Parts: sequence; C-alpha cells; structure tokens
Amino acid sequence: AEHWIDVRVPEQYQQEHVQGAINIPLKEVKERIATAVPDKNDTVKVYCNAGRQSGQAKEILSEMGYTHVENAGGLKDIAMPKVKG
Repeated sequence: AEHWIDVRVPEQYQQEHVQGAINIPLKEVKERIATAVPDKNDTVKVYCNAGRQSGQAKEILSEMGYTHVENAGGLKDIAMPKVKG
C-alpha cells in the first residue's frame, strides 16, 4: 500500500525522477489522486525538487482525508534509484 507521486512541475520529471514514481503536478494531484489512488489508505509518498511543494502536498492530501500520506522531501535528498531524461 504505497505509491510515489512527484508533485513537481512535469518539466523537471523529464530530467530526473525516482524509478517507478508517477508525476502529477500539485495542482492536478488534488483532483487526479482520486483517479490514481482511490484507496485513501495507500501510502501516497509526495516529493518534488526540494521539499517545499511536497510539504504543501502532504497537508493538502491530509485535508482531502488521505489517511496514509508521507512527505519524502525532494529528489536530491531522496537516495532511491533514479531514471533520467
């Protein structure tokens, strides 16, 4: 019960992202997460370039009543395998 959602602008996703994450920019995520992850108990890990937009995303999704949100920071601090542009 986990997913990784890059809430960053999609331009930077095409340069680097975590291996096996989705990109859905923050402003779409607040709708489109309901289509991608209708199970609110799934661990939605949110990340971006640096943490600030994913920090906001964690709060936004907690407000949307997702019961298992996690903030994963930003791509530089995340030390998971990557794919690049």
